[PDB]
Amino acid sequence: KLADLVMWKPSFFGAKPEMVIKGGEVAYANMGDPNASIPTPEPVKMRPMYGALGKAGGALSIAFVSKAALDQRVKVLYGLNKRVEAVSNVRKLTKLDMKLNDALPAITVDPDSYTVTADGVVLTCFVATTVPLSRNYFIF
Amino acid sequence: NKYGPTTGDKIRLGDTALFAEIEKDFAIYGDECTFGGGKVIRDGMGQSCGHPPALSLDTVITNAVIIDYSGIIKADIGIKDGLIHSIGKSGNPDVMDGVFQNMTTGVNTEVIAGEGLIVTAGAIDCHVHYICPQLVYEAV
Amino acid sequence: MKLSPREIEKLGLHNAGYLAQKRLARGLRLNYTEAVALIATQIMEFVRDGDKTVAQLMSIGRELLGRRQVLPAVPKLVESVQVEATFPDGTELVTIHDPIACENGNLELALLGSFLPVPSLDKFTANDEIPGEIIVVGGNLVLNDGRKAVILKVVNNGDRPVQVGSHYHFIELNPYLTFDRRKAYGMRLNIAAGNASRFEPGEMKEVLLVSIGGNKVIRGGNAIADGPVNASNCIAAMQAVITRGFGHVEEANAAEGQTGEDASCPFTTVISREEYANKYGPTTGDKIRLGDTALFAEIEKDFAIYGDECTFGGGKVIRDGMGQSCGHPPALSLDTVITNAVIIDYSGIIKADIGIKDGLIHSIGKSGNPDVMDGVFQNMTTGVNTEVIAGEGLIVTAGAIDCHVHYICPQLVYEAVTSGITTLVGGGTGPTAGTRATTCTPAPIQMKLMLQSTDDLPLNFGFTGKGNCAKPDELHEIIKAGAMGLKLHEDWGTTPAAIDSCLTIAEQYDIQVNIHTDTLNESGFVEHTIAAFKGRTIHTYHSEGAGGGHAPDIIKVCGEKNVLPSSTNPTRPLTSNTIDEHVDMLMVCHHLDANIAEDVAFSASRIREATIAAEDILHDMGAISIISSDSQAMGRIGEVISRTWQTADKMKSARGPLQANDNFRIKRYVAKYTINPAIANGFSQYVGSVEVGKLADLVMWKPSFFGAKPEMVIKGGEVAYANMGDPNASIPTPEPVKMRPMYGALGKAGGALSIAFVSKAALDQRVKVLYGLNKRVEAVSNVRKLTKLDMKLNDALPAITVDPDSYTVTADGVVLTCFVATTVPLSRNYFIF
Amino acid sequence: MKLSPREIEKLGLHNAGYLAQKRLARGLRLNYTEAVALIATQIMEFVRDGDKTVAQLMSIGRELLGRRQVLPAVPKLVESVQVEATFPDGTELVTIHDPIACENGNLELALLGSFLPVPSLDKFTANDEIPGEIIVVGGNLVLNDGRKAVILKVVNNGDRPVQVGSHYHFIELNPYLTFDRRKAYGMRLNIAAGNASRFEPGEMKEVLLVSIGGNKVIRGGNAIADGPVNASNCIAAMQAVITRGFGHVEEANAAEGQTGEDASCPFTTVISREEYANKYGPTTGDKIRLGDTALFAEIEKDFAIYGDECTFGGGKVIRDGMGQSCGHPPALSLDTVITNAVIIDYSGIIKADIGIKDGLIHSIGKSGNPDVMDGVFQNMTTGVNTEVIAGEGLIVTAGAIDCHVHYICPQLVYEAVTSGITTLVGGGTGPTAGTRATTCTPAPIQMKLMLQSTDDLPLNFGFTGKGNCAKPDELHEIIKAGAMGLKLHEDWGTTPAAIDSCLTIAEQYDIQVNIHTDTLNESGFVEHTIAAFKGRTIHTYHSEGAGGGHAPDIIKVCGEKNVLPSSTNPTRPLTSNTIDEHVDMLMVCHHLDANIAEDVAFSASRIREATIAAEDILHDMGAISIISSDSQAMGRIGEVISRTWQTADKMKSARGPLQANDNFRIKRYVAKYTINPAIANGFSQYVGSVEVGKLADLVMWKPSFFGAKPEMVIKGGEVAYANMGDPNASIPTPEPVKMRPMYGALGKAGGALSIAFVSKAALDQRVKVLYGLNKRVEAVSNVRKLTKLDMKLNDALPAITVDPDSYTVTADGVVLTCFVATTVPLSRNYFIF
Ligand code: NI
Ligand code: NI
Ligand code: NI
Ligand code: NI
Repeated sequence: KLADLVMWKPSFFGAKPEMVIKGGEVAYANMGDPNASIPTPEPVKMRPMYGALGKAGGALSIAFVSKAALDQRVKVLYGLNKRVEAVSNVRKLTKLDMKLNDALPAITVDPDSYTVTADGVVLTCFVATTVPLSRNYFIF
Repeated sequence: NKYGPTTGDKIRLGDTALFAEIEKDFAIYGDECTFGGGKVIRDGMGQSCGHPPALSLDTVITNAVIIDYSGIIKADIGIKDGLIHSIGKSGNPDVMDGVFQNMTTGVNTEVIAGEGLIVTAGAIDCHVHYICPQLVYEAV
Repeated sequence: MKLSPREIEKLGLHNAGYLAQKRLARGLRLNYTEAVALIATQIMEFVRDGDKTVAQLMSIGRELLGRRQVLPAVPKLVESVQVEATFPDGTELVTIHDPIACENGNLELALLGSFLPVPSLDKFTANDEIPGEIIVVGGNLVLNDGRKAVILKVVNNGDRPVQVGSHYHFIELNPYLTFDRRKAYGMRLNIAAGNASRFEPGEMKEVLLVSIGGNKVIRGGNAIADGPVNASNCIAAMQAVITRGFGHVEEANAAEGQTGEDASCPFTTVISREEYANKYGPTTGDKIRLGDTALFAEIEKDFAIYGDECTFGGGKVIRDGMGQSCGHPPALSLDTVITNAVIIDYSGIIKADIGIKDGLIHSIGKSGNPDVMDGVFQNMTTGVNTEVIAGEGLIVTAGAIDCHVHYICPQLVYEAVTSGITTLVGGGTGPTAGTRATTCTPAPIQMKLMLQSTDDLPLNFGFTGKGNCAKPDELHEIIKAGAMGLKLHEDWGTTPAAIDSCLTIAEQYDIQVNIHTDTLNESGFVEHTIAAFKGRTIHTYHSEGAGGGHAPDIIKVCGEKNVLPSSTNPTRPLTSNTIDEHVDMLMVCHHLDANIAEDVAFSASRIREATIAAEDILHDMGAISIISSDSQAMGRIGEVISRTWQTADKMKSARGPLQANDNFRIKRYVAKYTINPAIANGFSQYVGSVEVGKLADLVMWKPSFFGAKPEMVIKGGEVAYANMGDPNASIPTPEPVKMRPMYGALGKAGGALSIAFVSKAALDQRVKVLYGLNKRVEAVSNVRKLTKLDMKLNDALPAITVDPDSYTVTADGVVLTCFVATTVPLSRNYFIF
Repeated sequence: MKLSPREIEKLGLHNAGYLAQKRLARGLRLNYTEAVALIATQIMEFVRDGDKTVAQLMSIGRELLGRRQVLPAVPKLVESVQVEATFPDGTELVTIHDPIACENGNLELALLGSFLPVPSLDKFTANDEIPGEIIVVGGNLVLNDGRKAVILKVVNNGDRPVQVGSHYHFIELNPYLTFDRRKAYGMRLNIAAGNASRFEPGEMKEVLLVSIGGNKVIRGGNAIADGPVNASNCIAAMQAVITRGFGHVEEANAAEGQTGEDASCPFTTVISREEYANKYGPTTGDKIRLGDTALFAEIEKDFAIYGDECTFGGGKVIRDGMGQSCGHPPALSLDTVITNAVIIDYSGIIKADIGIKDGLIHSIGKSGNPDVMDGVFQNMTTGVNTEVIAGEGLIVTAGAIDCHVHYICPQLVYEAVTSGITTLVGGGTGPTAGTRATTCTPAPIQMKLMLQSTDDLPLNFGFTGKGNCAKPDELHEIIKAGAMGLKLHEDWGTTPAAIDSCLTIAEQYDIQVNIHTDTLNESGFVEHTIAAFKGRTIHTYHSEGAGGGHAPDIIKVCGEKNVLPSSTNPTRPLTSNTIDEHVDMLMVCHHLDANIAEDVAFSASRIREATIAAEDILHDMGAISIISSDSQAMGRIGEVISRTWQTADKMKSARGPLQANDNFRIKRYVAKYTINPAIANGFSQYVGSVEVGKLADLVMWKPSFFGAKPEMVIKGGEVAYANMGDPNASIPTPEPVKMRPMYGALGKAGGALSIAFVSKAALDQRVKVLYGLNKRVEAVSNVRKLTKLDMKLNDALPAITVDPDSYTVTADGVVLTCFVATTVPLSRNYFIF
């Protein structure tokens, strides 16, 4: 498969990644002072990298079209430098084809209370007052 | 601390309460691929010299914790032609046991240091409204 | 001279007439091609003379060549000869219909102007006792069953002739036809699809009318009845007939019924069965002789619903609102439809319309307009934007696939498409010593170059690198460059080490390994090479071995489950000149001396009647799966097809039937140059058979010429190459007719219509982008898990032994012996040299 | 007729046979080409007849034309005639070996079917008493000197024949050969490079074995001995011989020594010297006749190490692990190797392998595999990915460079590459009055167009603008547009003012000025034009003047140190029809009247036996440096080469030797159409000689045909054009063989292989990008500091005078007179018209 790959610090996992590899080449990443003696001095922010300049973005990625469009070579017609591929194998999917998420409860919903029942069990959940991956990470 | 966690170790995801346990490690203790002055990935040592040039990895990501739907593991990741070429123990078959012919770090191989980091697939957002190009930068 | 192109061509046409003249003066009975050149030539000279008129030459042309002067097939092959020439009053077209109109012709007049002595009759051989003949089942067919019907009186009250086509909406006729318009509503003539009833002025006719089918929606004509047929639209149509003055007299008494399937119902129309075959080509149960061989294809299935055939022409079925649909969504109109085709293909011999869309085969079945015809599915619509290729009477097969090609010269290529080949797989870089010996494009640089070189040519191409190596290093590189397969050849060394190293690579890259084994047994005998395979898929070239390999027993490979075996074509089949030809050919290619003991020993160990005899059989057995050329390196590019059928004709005649027709054999063989070369090389999803979803690489044949010269080659949906006559002429059929590139072969079109095949690794790097290729590029795949059992209809696995002294071949205990045929079909009847 | 391409070609082949038939009936002795057409033609007719077999025609073909019916060269030129035709049993190949197998042939049978009266013998001229003959030095050569050796008993204990090639690693043989495997280690057969020893089953042979060379690393075969030869790998090889059952009996007593350079040492193998030349082409000391001229090239130097020649073929040297290397870094494999070439080039007549890489000449020397052969440098490796062009027996020269081209029609171009020309320099825009008179592409627009036009053609091109101007304004513009040189022509005015203004521009832009002076002396006599040069470099076209310039003394320019002078080719050399032809040609081009006093006066002042006689000499003197065509504007594109050698042949015969061979003359002349046109136009770093670093624009010749018709034209590393026979045939040699474009001439390839030359100023602006050119574009340079002394081997500077009345030319005090030759070589023997 494409080496579309994201590097994370565990201390920052799920909030802000270090580096985004697109098709095997670094496309976007944390980067500090361009004039500095190393890459880590302030201000460090997410910036596009060599994978995002000139013709590179196209060489590293896929535009997805229908098979019919590809049969006509819309990649050629449209003058695209990005690789074009067709989507497929979508008309025979069921919920059971979703990796680790194939559950199929009997669901009822009360038209007045809006209460949801799944497999006989009334679903109720508390209202969390906070979430992780937020106050520790963001300047706004 | 040097090479990232190994089989049995657990890793807190960000500041959540989630722990990921290393399920499997491909490392053979003592031959980890680490790059730097005096380090392992040098000519004729960890960097192979004399294998067929066409099979050198374009890039190796070293000592990655991979979190993926298919497993949470510790592995080197080799990239070739924009694709994921292999996942396992990489390095130099002339000097190290357990290096298969699809995981050679060679002269012409770039190094992305994964030690201590998590790698996951790039995320795929399948409910996008192309309202402005800046959504895109915010996404990547 | 200021010669225009037409003048130059006719000079060639003349030279052919004169050659045919010389042959006739020798008392040779002329073939088809000779008869044509001769007659067109004389017609042009008579025109030069200025004495004779068009009408004269039309008669004179029939009295030049007589039955005595021609071969037995000719009177059925030569339906007529056409040419155009400059008469005193400018260019005029002369058609000579049925030129063999007599027994003796007129020799003097057939030679007149040639200054060749006129031979006497007794110099000619005595007459012997029909290629592509249709054997019709006896009987009739009721058209248009199961439909509401009516017979109505119709009068032409106009002063000029009116003629109505089989599918025209009858209510929509010329307002000067008087009849019961209300009864005519929703009806059309119940006559054969594509003909007409003519009304001279004042004429009265009693016409059988039958209801339209499908959705029953009327469109076009005069817009009298626009809409779906129902009581509410009838009322509106009658209003418009009154308002607009369309001729109408109520026929209260008209006979009404329907088209019942019984005898003597006055509403039905039957078509004589022989006549049906002649109009629309054969249907279920009829049989067709392949060319002038002894082979007969029986139509196994027909999609037609009798009476609604898709025939295009003046008055015919494919017209706005009738068979051509009007109102369906425009995106689903077929780009092209091939009407009334006999399809011969490994998967079945059938009768069907073929729909092309986006360069692909979109559908196979009953095509037309769902508004007016029953049985038309949504993927078979003939629409406004649909081109028609008329296959009635013709056979359609997939484009042949030649998978043993040496790229020695560009002309091999034109010779290939012109014979019916649309894919080439092999190696080479031009007329070098390496390419003349091996199918190898050795350098990455040369891969780039050959892909760039062939980029405008309307054929799919695959190039193979040099597989001969005891290390994988450079093999990696040639595949990354774009090779889609590797060739192991003895001339570069085919040793067990090279064989292993090469196949280990093939396992990595999913490409096919083709091999020409070590003839010298320098390194091992055949056993040792088979061991070196190690159970891995490998394509063995010319498995019989005349073309190369372990002496004398390479043929043993046709019994290894992991071997896919092919033959090259020159040893096909064993005929009387075969052995003599091949020994010398071997001597010439190997620079050997007839007078040196061991040179003659090597040669006799290579070229073997016993093994070539065995090849005819294993070919018929389905033990050798593919036939290929070896173009210009022991084999012949334009004869992959003819040699396949020649082999099949000889076995029919020598052996038992294979399963009252020749279907099983026909299918078994067609698969040898269509589907099996594509499976073995790994691109069978794209080409190799007439099946939905694949490229529309399709070849149109006249049954009389089938397996010798095709009419037309369609590359990815568009005609690429075809028979074409005088470009100045009023029609395309006048002489000289020859195979010419068409619009699919010019400018950018060849690239738009075809595929270049590479390895997945090369496509991973986008060599299509790197090489600046305009041809579509795709990867070969699914080749490292093939066994002989994956070869369609050619999956036999005999236990083979070969006697090291007598060279006798034994398969499953049976000693293989076959006769030396003295002649073959698909030759003397067809070729000028 | 449904003619396939092969049918159309054979019709042409026939027409050639019949023409040759007509000539024979007149009692003309046939040349090579006639003999071939005639015989192939009859063979095809005999096949049409259906009476005769392949084996018959093989004998019959030898008895058609006899020594009496052919010219003196023919029995050596016609080694054989091949054709394929449709016998009753399909297409078969007929080879006629040594067709002149007798004295009288069989006239009746050579004409049979032609209805031509059969001439009697006495109608034919009487026999006269060998083109490209190799004159061998007397003697033998010891192969493989200085190497460890052993003689061993070898037995074939297998039941099938085993044959071993000269370079196969002996320990790696078929396990059914029994011998002392431990002694065989590191050894190979000591026989001529490329042959073999054959073991029938049960046979015992006593084989001479010699040690491998270079690094002594074994690869391939069975992998018995994988590795460098040393005591440690020997032990492992013996282990594997035991384990794997490879036949082994110790021969404790075997004779051991080495290959000493003395007489009667039983370990050495000698090759007869005449036989060496025949296998591998000539070596140091041998001599080669150029075509049918009187010229002899002696091999000055050979890089071969006798015994290790690179020969490719079954059993031959170029195979995996033997001569083909296995394990070197893949990037340094040669793309192509030309094996065993005689190179004739200004810089030396030598014997060498030629290595091609990236379209460039990479190396010249001894090529092969450093693991098994001595003397192979790192830039000469034949690898897995290396294509082979076999030059053994052949001559290689640089592509000719024609620097006086008028682009009148595209066909000039094909005629040029087919004769051995790969670069064209001139001007024009097609068949207009301006281009028919001058080598001028006048408008910037037309520059763009001609560069775009010629973009796919596999030749390097340079275009020149109109230099005729008394102001620089528009000259700036044409050079900026892409002109790489300017032409001053009298037809546009070549006045001293125009000459000055044009050369001042040339000094600015570093481009060459070509001039055709003022014939009319309208403005000045030659003195005045020379003064206008002002010591600046200028190329004078057809310096003799028949083709144009100051009457009667333009030739004086061959004595000016700043003049680079060329001749055009039609006046080369002075022969009996020369003067008559040229006067009329002049009359025709100038629209003059034979009956008007001054028209005939101008003409006699232009065309001059005295000056043309002087041109033969100054040409031989090295006083005129270049020979060019003047294609279709007084000169002949396909004859730049032949006319150069024709001139050299006539001078050999008329004058003294130039420095026991013709090397000095040969080199002097070859430089006239190779290196000197590239120096004068400013692109000699890219083309013009067979030297490392330049494009691999290389022409392969048969010595028998050298300077008449080449075999093959390699453009930038890839075959572009070559002799090719029947595209349908089993080999590339059957008739009709004709010069055809190859894969380097199709699609995008011509562009990838060639250069378009422009001015530096045009490249500064990237006209390659602006014009959308796929051909590589480069700038010409180093042209404003040239003098006659920069012309390789043609730097002579005579003091010249010309008598204004007698036209007599004097050079350095010597009156120049030369005879009118009645005939020339490289003509009657070669051409069909
Ligand atoms: Ni072969
Ligand atoms: Ni072959
Ligand atoms: Ni001139
Ligand atoms: Ni000129």
